[PDB]
Amino acid sequence: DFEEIPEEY
Amino acid sequence: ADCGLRPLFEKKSLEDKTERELLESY
Amino acid sequence: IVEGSDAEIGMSPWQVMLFRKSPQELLCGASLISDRWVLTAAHCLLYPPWDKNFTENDLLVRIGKHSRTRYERNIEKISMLEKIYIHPRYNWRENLDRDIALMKLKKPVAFSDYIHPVCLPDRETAASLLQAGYKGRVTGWGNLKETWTANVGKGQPSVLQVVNLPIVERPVCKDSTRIRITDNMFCAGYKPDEGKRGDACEGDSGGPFVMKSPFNNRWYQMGIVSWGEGCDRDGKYGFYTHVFRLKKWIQKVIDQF
Ligand SMILES: N=C(N)N1CCC[C@H](C(=O)NC[C@@H]2CCCN2C(=O)[C@H](CO)NS(=O)(=O)c2ccc3ccccc3c2)C1
Repeated sequence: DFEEIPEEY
Repeated sequence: ADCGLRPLFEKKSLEDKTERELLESY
Repeated sequence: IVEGSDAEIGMSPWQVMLFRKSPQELLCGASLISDRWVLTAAHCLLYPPWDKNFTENDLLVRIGKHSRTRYERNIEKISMLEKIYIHPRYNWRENLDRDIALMKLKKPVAFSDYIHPVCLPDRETAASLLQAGYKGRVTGWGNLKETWTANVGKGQPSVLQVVNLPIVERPVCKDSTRIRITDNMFCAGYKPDEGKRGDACEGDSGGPFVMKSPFNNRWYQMGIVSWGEGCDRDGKYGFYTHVFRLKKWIQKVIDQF
């Protein structure tokens, strides 16, 4: 249950 | 900065909640 | 970790998290030694018996974190790896000897109050500090209890956990296990009748084992989380990779790549 990593990364 | 010197503690002259447990063990 | 305590903000500015891209999960812990270099355990990236093998872009490096799970924007920094360097004599086959890897970040992380490197030891420091009885500190985001079966214990923590462990004498360490110890790994933990306790556990592999130089106030990474039998078990100790013993190799990679 990890927060969504900023898709640019 | 140079390794091992923490900005929020050492560079501020503040010790953490248990570093004293370490230095004390020596 | 195990029998640990919530870390304070910026208490371990070198702590690094190893994060898997897909699925997104915590793989191991690591450490920042410079602006483009991170130190971890080799078995964190390679372990043939469990078909574990991650290439450069199978993972990310999250620096400056405190919360295990959240995305701390404006604090943490996520890097991408240019190259992974595993010790060429690393023994995954029998005892995890020389359990150490190095990772080259595509771009140098910037330093802040939450991101700062740790020091590597030198002869005089390794010599003076790595004496049994001396206490070092190990940090991580791993399980708060043994995994072994279906058991209770506050799963994983929401925040990074710190536990100050004492260094154990060699004859003791080697008598505690059937694995073949090697001068490239030390063991730390409290003995049965000492009363106190604590141990790294699953999810902390690769994590720093640091010490504070009373001769100059600098923190030095004496070890890296490698292996253990259970977690916080009586008569058992956690084994850590001997950085100093491997400092010559660490230097070759960095002074070439
Ligand atoms: N259990 C604890 N407290 N851990 C914390 C410290 C890091 C440990 C780690 O997993 N390391 C990866 C290695 C390689 C694969 C298995 N393993 C282990 O340390 C497991 C972890 O539960 N232990 S073991 O008892 O079965 C064990 C002990 C020593 C080992 C040495 C070489 C190869 C496999 C080993 C396996 C896990």
